[PDB]
Amino acid sequence: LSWYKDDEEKEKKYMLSVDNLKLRDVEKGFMSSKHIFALFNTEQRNVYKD
Repeated sequence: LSWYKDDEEKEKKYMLSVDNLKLRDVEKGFMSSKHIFALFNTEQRNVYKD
């Protein structure tokens, strides 16, 4: 999984994996509208750069 600042596909600072990951939601009190869910991993330390 990658994240770019534009559509030209030239950011490529870091490419985040997909397999061996977990999923949680944000803490209570936060406004999901704009639904934000957090990625982390309990098996590995691959978050990445939490």
